[PDB]
Amino acid sequence: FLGFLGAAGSTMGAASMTLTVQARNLLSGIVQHLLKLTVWGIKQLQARVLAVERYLRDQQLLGIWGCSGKLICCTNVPWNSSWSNRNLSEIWDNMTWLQWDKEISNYTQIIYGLLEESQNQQEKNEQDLLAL
Amino acid sequence: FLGFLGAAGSTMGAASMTLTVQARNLLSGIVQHLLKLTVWGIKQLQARVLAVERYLRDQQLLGIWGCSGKLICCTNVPWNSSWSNRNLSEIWDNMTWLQWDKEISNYTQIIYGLLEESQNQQEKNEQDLLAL
Amino acid sequence: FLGFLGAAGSTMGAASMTLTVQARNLLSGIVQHLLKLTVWGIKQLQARVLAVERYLRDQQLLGIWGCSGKLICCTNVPWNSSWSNRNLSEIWDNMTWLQWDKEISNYTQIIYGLLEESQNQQEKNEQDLLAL
Amino acid sequence: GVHLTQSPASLSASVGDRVTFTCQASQDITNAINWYQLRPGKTPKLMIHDGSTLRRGVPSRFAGSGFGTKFTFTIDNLQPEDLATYFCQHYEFFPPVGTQVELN
Amino acid sequence: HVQLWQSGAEVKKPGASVKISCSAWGFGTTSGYSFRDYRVHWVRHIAGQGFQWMGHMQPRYGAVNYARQFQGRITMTREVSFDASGGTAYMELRSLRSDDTAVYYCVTHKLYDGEDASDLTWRLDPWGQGTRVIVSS
Amino acid sequence: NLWVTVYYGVPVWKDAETTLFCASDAKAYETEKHNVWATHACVPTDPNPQEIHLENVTEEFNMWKNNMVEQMHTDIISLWDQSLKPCVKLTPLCVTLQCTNVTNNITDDMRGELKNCSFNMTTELRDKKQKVYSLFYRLDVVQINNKEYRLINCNTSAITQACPKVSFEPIPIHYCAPAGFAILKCKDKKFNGTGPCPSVSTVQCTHGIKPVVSTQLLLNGSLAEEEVMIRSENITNNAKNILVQFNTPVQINCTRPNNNTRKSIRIGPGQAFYATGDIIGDIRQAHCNVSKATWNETLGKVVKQLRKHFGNNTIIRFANSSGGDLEVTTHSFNCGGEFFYCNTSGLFNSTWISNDSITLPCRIKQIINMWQRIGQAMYAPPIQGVIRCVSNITGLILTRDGGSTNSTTETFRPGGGDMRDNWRSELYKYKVVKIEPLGVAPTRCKRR
Amino acid sequence: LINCNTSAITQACPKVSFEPIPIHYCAPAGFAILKCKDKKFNGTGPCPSVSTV
Amino acid sequence: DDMRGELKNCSFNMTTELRDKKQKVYSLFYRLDVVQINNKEYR
Ligand SMILES: *[C@@H]1O[C@H](CO)[C@@H](O[C@@H]2O[C@H](CO)[C@@H](O[C@@H]3O[C@H](CO[C@H]4O[C@H](CO)[C@@H](O)[C@H](O)[C@@H]4O)[C@@H](O)[C@H](O[C@H]4O[C@H](CO)[C@@H](O)[C@H](O)[C@@H]4O)[C@@H]3O)[C@H](O)[C@H]2NC(C)=O)[C@H](O)[C@H]1NC(C)=O
Ligand SMILES: *[C@@H]1O[C@H](CO)[C@@H](O[C@@H]2O[C@H](CO)[C@@H](O[C@@H]3O[C@H](CO)[C@@H](O)[C@H](O[C@H]4O[C@H](CO)[C@@H](O)[C@H](O)[C@@H]4O)[C@@H]3O)[C@H](O)[C@H]2NC(C)=O)[C@H](O)[C@H]1NC(C)=O
Ligand SMILES: *[C@@H]1O[C@H](CO)[C@@H](O[C@@H]2O[C@H](CO)[C@@H](O[C@@H]3O[C@H](CO[C@H]4O[C@H](CO)[C@@H](O)[C@H](O)[C@@H]4O)[C@@H](O)[C@H](O)[C@@H]3O)[C@H](O)[C@H]2NC(C)=O)[C@H](O)[C@H]1NC(C)=O
Ligand SMILES: *[C@@H]1O[C@H](CO)[C@@H](O[C@@H]2O[C@H](CO)[C@@H](O[C@@H]3O[C@H](CO)[C@@H](O)[C@H](O)[C@@H]3O)[C@H](O)[C@H]2NC(C)=O)[C@H](O)[C@H]1NC(C)=O
Ligand SMILES: *[C@@H]1O[C@H](CO)[C@@H](O[C@@H]2O[C@H](CO)[C@@H](O[C@@H]3O[C@H](CO)[C@@H](O)[C@H](O)[C@@H]3O)[C@H](O)[C@H]2NC(C)=O)[C@H](O)[C@H]1NC(C)=O
Ligand SMILES: *[C@@H]1O[C@H](CO)[C@@H](O[C@@H]2O[C@H](CO)[C@@H](O[C@@H]3O[C@H](CO)[C@@H](O)[C@H](O)[C@@H]3O)[C@H](O)[C@H]2NC(C)=O)[C@H](O)[C@H]1NC(C)=O
Ligand SMILES: *[C@@H]1O[C@H](CO)[C@@H](O[C@@H]2O[C@H](CO)[C@@H](O)[C@H](O)[C@H]2NC(C)=O)[C@H](O)[C@H]1NC(C)=O
Ligand SMILES: *[C@@H]1O[C@H](CO)[C@@H](O[C@@H]2O[C@H](CO)[C@@H](O)[C@H](O)[C@H]2NC(C)=O)[C@H](O)[C@H]1NC(C)=O
Ligand SMILES: *[C@@H]1O[C@H](CO)[C@@H](O[C@@H]2O[C@H](CO)[C@@H](O)[C@H](O)[C@H]2NC(C)=O)[C@H](O)[C@H]1NC(C)=O
Ligand SMILES: *[C@@H]1O[C@H](CO)[C@@H](O[C@@H]2O[C@H](CO)[C@@H](O)[C@H](O)[C@H]2NC(C)=O)[C@H](O)[C@H]1NC(C)=O
Ligand SMILES: *[C@@H]1O[C@H](CO)[C@@H](O[C@@H]2O[C@H](CO)[C@@H](O)[C@H](O)[C@H]2NC(C)=O)[C@H](O)[C@H]1NC(C)=O
Ligand SMILES: *[C@@H]1O[C@H](CO)[C@@H](O[C@@H]2O[C@H](CO)[C@@H](O)[C@H](O)[C@H]2NC(C)=O)[C@H](O)[C@H]1NC(C)=O
Ligand SMILES: *[C@@H]1O[C@H](CO)[C@@H](O[C@@H]2O[C@H](CO)[C@@H](O)[C@H](O)[C@H]2NC(C)=O)[C@H](O)[C@H]1NC(C)=O
Ligand SMILES: *[C@@H]1O[C@H](CO)[C@@H](O[C@@H]2O[C@H](CO)[C@@H](O)[C@H](O)[C@H]2NC(C)=O)[C@H](O)[C@H]1NC(C)=O
Ligand SMILES: *[C@@H]1O[C@H](CO)[C@@H](O[C@@H]2O[C@H](CO)[C@@H](O)[C@H](O)[C@H]2NC(C)=O)[C@H](O)[C@H]1NC(C)=O
Ligand SMILES: *[C@@H]1O[C@H](CO)[C@@H](O[C@@H]2O[C@H](CO)[C@@H](O)[C@H](O)[C@H]2NC(C)=O)[C@H](O)[C@H]1NC(C)=O
Ligand SMILES: *[C@@H]1O[C@H](CO)[C@@H](O)[C@H](O)[C@H]1NC(C)=O
Ligand SMILES: *[C@@H]1O[C@H](CO)[C@@H](O)[C@H](O)[C@H]1NC(C)=O
Ligand SMILES: *[C@@H]1O[C@H](CO)[C@@H](O)[C@H](O)[C@H]1NC(C)=O
Ligand SMILES: *[C@@H]1O[C@H](CO)[C@@H](O)[C@H](O)[C@H]1NC(C)=O
Ligand SMILES: *[C@@H]1O[C@H](CO)[C@@H](O)[C@H](O)[C@H]1NC(C)=O
Repeated sequence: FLGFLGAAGSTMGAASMTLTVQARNLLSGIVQHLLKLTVWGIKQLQARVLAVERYLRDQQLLGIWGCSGKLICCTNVPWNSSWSNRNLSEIWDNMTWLQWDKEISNYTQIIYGLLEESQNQQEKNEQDLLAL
Repeated sequence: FLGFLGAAGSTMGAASMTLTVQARNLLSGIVQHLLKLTVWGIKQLQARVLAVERYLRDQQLLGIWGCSGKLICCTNVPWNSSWSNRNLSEIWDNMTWLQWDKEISNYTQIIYGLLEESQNQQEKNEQDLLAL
Repeated sequence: FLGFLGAAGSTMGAASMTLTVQARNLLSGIVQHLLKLTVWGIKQLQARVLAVERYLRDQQLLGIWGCSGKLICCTNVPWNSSWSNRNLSEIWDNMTWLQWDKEISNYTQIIYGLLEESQNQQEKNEQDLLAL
Repeated sequence: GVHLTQSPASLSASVGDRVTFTCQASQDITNAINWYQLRPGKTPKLMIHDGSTLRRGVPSRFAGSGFGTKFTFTIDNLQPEDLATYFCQHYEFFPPVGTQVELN
Repeated sequence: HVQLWQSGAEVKKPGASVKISCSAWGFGTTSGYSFRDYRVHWVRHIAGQGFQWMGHMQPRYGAVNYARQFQGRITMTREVSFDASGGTAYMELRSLRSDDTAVYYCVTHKLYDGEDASDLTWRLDPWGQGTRVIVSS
Repeated sequence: NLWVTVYYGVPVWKDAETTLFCASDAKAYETEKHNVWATHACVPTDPNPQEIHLENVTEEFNMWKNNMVEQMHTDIISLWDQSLKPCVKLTPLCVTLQCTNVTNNITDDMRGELKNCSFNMTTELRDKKQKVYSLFYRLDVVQINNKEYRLINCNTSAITQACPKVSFEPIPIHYCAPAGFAILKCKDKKFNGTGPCPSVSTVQCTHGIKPVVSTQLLLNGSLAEEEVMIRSENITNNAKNILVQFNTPVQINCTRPNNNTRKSIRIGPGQAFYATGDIIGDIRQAHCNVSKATWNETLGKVVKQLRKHFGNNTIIRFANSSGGDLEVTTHSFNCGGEFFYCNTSGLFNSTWISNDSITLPCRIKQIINMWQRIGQAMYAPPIQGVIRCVSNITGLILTRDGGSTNSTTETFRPGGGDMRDNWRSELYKYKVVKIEPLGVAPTRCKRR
Repeated sequence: LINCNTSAITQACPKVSFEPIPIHYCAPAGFAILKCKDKKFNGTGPCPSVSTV
Repeated sequence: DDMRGELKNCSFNMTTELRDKKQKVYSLFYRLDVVQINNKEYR
């Protein structure tokens, strides 16, 4: 047990191992039953709603790629040469996840769109082949 | 790319192909961090909560039928003669989805209930057969 | 049809059969479009947000164990002798679910943690074997 | 400009007999006509509004039908309380005379 | 239950002016159920020639709308109350002639005790008692 | 055989109502000065609007049964009410005024419109009194029976002075549906406001809907595209307002020639009442000018489009508002924080059988009861300097008269009052639908 | 009063205490607060010892 | 005799719409709603 964000400076392998620790603390915090319009209750309601919607957006992004409920999901889109092409051993043994995000920050959106298209296409293919 | 609701007047096949475009824009809109009790912040909070709960209700309806994370899902309940019995080619080549909803608008609840019962029954069957 | 919580006093087998009835009524209640700051609209917004976040927490707990969208899910963690060791026939023929919760109330958290660890480990194993 | 015309001027009938009288218009007024009852010495009381819709208080014996230019008012199972004067009404236009139901 | 009460019968002379009041009460306070939403038509009933429509007055801003035959000689004013559940409607006919003798009715368009009939202004249920104006020498 | 196949994200919508939040351009508001319609609280709109055309889509629209206009009316009322909450309450200002007419350099047009009223107003110390004077318009003071006067709205409502820094300038606001809801825009160039719309588009936000409050004229508004459009709930019904839309500008240039000066009077411990102290220069009547040829033309287009509904052999006549309050019998609008009530009799007064400018005299009021709220009024503070406006008459709110039984003429007098009709001319093309992305369809598939 | 030509005086409630009470500012779920444990921190630049609270 | 002294006809001076003018009005107050100050003076 390394705690929340414990493997932030660790290797991407260890972070992939401990993903569940970060996954648990994404929706529930320390946040009595009644709602008040003082400053603190107001901010509390705002924080609850913000956490709910952010977690739901992340979950929707997972689900529409056909990876709902999976911490590690395998997809069908290859890696283009435009995206980072550094060695597998170096990425998975000599990196932290923060550096990897900093490196491929741009490109996120096109990768997501390719994931959407591939998921929809394979859904159509599965529906067509299952009808036989 | 046809945009949000781009294939509304298109054939049900094209809409089934482009389902993901409508699926993306169901939870996130154009909706700073702080919460205010003016009219606009109030309406903004109401809109955020409404979108969150509607998307969650749709996702729950998908999940309890064993189709969570699937845009196109295959089920085990047949079509009764009471429900619309028009030809497959005509439905999937000569229709829009709005017309199809208008046509079967009343039989929705019983179809949903049959889906619930079939999903629960096959969950029991899978649990029983997997114990062997 | 036994209604919401209809099989509360019924055998755990009947409750496992009727799980879907309780599952349906966990997110949507009787809860016009506009938001008001009177007492009742305030409490209504609080109730909607509370129901949303509780359902989302339950769904997250289901999903991070690799059981998203499944009413009955089979896992890989055994039962330790510390946890209740009464007979299978007696548990599944002579019990209600309330009594079973009362019996294993403590222990819930460690069982959940074992489920998290097993799910993460088997995700790693599946990713490793699928790369071959 | 609507020239509402109601005929006949008077309609004598017996108790229980059904009566009919029409309010002929000049142009198309769809179903935007209303029917009134003017008891002698009392204020007018609405009988049928929007052509076919019935007033809540009055029984269902009073029925009014019609669409376009010619509209029909029917009073089935006449009773001694229905003896009054009736007239149609389309917006600000009223018939010149109206129909007066009398006992045979 | 909206009730409309008018003024007493008046006997005038040709060239005079008559001002018939119309007290309205029981409308309600909520928007769409208040006196500032339901027009007060003024209907003239000449004995023999049937009913005649003279004009209507919308009590929110006093927007009046007279019939063509009466333009330039009829004026309508309001006295909408504080709670807007009641009010008074006036009509002045400043060029009385021998052919203006009739019974004048003020009417509203609220049939029912729980319906919003603001936009349906021609269901003239609440007729007033009737002010018999007699213009003769 | 057939089996149920559930599809998520189908392009299916149903008619429904929802809470429409606000979005506006950052550059629209100065970011330094506040607004009566709060624009800072609105979320920043996207620089590039995302409008998606829908082909083969016919939807039934109804501008007269649209919840958008009612929601906007409620929003504007709430904004106006909440803008006046922190401002000064002018309850001490109800005193017995010793008013005398201003006869210093006054033209005959405004001989008695202005009254120099001297009264006694509490200072910061409640045990000491102050004798101050102010210039009140004739419409803002009513005589009590030099003479004795008092505020016109002092026996019916409590006066709340509008905050001098809060601007009344209309700023465009985009009404955006929440996620899961879509706003359908009708791109048909000849839309009567009711019935199917062959060209239906989908937007996430409406266009820039300027909350311009006005009567008898729609100022600074959205135009028609092909022709002048006459749109009424029921053109046969004379009780329904007739909404007209102009395809070309009708520029109206307002001005307030008096160079008013604002004098701050301390009416309490920290509260200041701004009064019209003196006017530097000549006294002239406020007026609005409308090009004669441009109007007479615009009226020609209007009568040409109006003759369609009533026949080609009717003598269409326009006339001036008969009866009503000042808010209906005159063109009421707001020009730079000062409220104008202009006699639009010259604009109308015309009969249409089958360089010059029109000057409309205007009257200024400071005690304003905008939404006819019971027990609530507003005192518009004086605006320093000369006020000028250049607005566009983009529409009309007409009203047919009535029971012309055999007459061939049809007279159309102006008149507004209901601001919901004013804001209906902007939301006629918009419609809110609720996305139902879950649908069941029959296929030959079989779950394993 | 010194503040009587500029502001309106509101008397503080005698039962409301002005005693400072510690308050912990907590981030919502999905947000983390990074605490710099460096004992010589100039307030700007990298922090070698970063903790999460 | 049951309600001999329960009702009190109280006349007082109340501000009108103009704060510089006063109004003399009267009202009927129940005995339980008024307390004597030491016709007599009540509040
Ligand atoms: C423009 O002008 C037209 C014509 O006047 C208006 O259309 C009419 O609108 C009224 C309501 O405002 C309609 O009246 C209602 O009719 C119902 C029955 O209608 C059905 O059956 C007739 C049979 O001939 C059909 O023609 C019609 O299409 C329908 O299928 C009644 O059930 C209603 O009564 C109930 O509602 C009213 C109102 O709340 C209550 O007061 C009653 O107590 C009761 O609960 C009602 O009478 C009328 O039928 C319409 N005529 C049509 C559609 O041609 C338009 O509304 C008006 N404005 C617009 C926007 O176009
Ligand atoms: C719509 O157009 C019509 C026709 O142009 C217009 O009618 C006219 O209105 C004016 C103003 O209301 C009337 O003028 C008044 O007439 C009365 C007698 O009937 C006079 O006593 C009035 O005197 C004025 O001037 C005096 C001296 O300065 C003042 O002491 C006094 O208070 C008045 O201000 C004044 O002349 C005019 O008679 C009618 N004539 C018609 C019907 O043609 C109508 O007002 C317009 N409606 C609007 C502007 O909404
Ligand atoms: C709204 O605008 C209307 C049009 O400008 C205004 O109508 C005018 O109102 C004034 C009073 O305010 C009337 O004035 C009187 O007119 C009579 C008639 O004389 C006229 O003709 C003679 C020559 O025959 C001429 O010398 C006069 O100057 C007049 O033009 C005079 O005898 C009186 O002294 C006085 O001037 C106007 O007659 C009237 N015009 C019309 C076309 O009716 C209306 O008052 C405005 N009202 C508002 C602001 O609500
Ligand atoms: C608040 O104060 C105003 C001003 O005093 C009141 O307005 C005045 O109300 C009286 C009726 O109480 C009006 O009298 C009538 O005027 C017409 C004018 O044509 C006349 O024909 C009648 O014989 C009668 O005298 C008066 O005109 C009106 N004044 C104004 C300037 O509108 C108002 O009623 C008061 N409101 C309340 C709540 O009492
Ligand atoms: C219709 O829209 C026009 C703009 O397209 C509005 O005109 C503008 O009105 C504002 C407010 O009166 C003017 O602002 C003022 O300008 C003066 C001089 O620069 C300044 O001293 C004031 O502090 C204030 O900023 C603005 O100049 C004016 N623009 C034009 C083109 O004249 C008009 O008021 C609108 N009409 C309505 C909403 O009825
Ligand atoms: C609110 O009331 C206070 C107290 O009367 C005002 O403060 C006073 O303001 C005057 C402004 O001229 C100050 O006068 C100047 O004082 C300096 C002192 O060195 C002197 O050199 C100048 O020749 C002149 O006399 C006065 O000192 C000051 N009194 C204080 C601060 O106790 C205040 O200005 C008022 N605020 C307003 C008018 O909104
Ligand atoms: C921070 O980086 C250091 C250096 O990479 C990590 O220490 C090494 O970790 C691996 C894997 O446990 C060991 O095999 C090495 O022996 C460690 N250091 C040496 C001396 O080579 C360290 O674990 C990283 N931080 C965390 C929290 O994992
Ligand atoms: C609206 O309907 C028309 C007619 O069905 C569609 O146009 C046809 O689309 C199919 C499929 O792409 C083509 O094979 C045909 O050649 C097209 N024309 C005709 C005459 O059939 C049109 O695509 C539909 N709208 C949208 C947005 O898809
Ligand atoms: C509550 O318990 C009873 C049993 O005590 C359940 O009903 C049946 O009762 C008979 C009694 O002879 C037993 O033989 C049956 O085995 C019981 N169960 C069934 C499935 O028939 C009863 O169903 C229970 N309550 C609920 C809500 O189910
Ligand atoms: C300001 O207050 C003074 C004092 O009340 C007003 O002047 C007095 O008014 C009364 C009215 O009955 C006269 O009897 C006094 O003779 C007046 N003068 C005094 C007492 O010095 C004065 O009019 C008020 N200011 C106004 C209303 O302009
Ligand atoms: C008055 O109307 C004209 C014409 O509609 C407006 O001018 C247009 O403004 C838009 C936005 O800046 C431009 O895209 C158009 O090209 C302009 N047209 C012309 C012919 O100049 C003008 O802004 C309006 N004035 C207002 C609303 O105050
Ligand atoms: C509106 O039009 C009037 C004329 O109808 C203008 O009046 C003239 O204005 C100039 C410049 O101030 C003066 O020199 C003339 O003497 C005025 N003529 C008259 C008859 O008064 C007025 O300036 C115009 N103003 C606007 C706002 O357009
Ligand atoms: C309004 O009336 C006041 C008097 O009540 C005028 O002020 C006086 O004006 C004369 C002549 O300029 C001065 O001698 C006095 O000292 C002024 N008294 C003051 C300022 O209290 C004022 O000028 C009038 N305003 C207008 C525009 O007519
Ligand atoms: C309204 O005001 C505008 C200016 O704000 C006037 O427009 C100018 O008018 C002059 C004189 O005709 C022309 O030479 C200019 O080219 C116009 N352009 C400008 C400066 O905008 C307009 O004429 C005025 N018209 C009315 C109806 O008063
Ligand atoms: C309206 O009156 C004001 C006040 O006199 C004028 O502004 C002043 O002008 C003089 C120069 O003539 C300057 O010295 C002052 O500083 C100005 N005072 C201010 C700006 O408050 C103004 O110019 C007059 N009319 C207009 C609109 O020009
Ligand atoms: C209402 O106000 C009047 C005027 O202030 C009061 O009358 C005065 O009361 C004092 C009490 O000490 C007497 O000394 C005066 O002689 C009274 N003046 C008169 C009668 O004009 C009166 O008492 C107040 N209260 C009521 C209800 O009358
Ligand atoms: C089902 O819905 C369709 C919609 O067009 C309608 O025509 C039909 O009468 C409905 N019938 C039943 C059985 O609900
Ligand atoms: C102001 O004008 C009105 C106009 O009716 C007049 O009655 C009044 O006496 C005038 N006041 C003064 C002092 O000039
Ligand atoms: C409105 O326009 C449509 C066509 O867009 C037409 O079918 C309908 O009859 C028109 N009706 C009215 C009320 O103008
Ligand atoms: C306005 O134009 C019409 C023709 O469209 C013309 O008859 C009329 O004389 C013109 N202006 C006026 C009011 O004279
Ligand atoms: C602050 O300290 C860091 C080292 O911790 C150093 O890199 C940076 O230049 C310093 N800058 C300032 C503003 O003192």
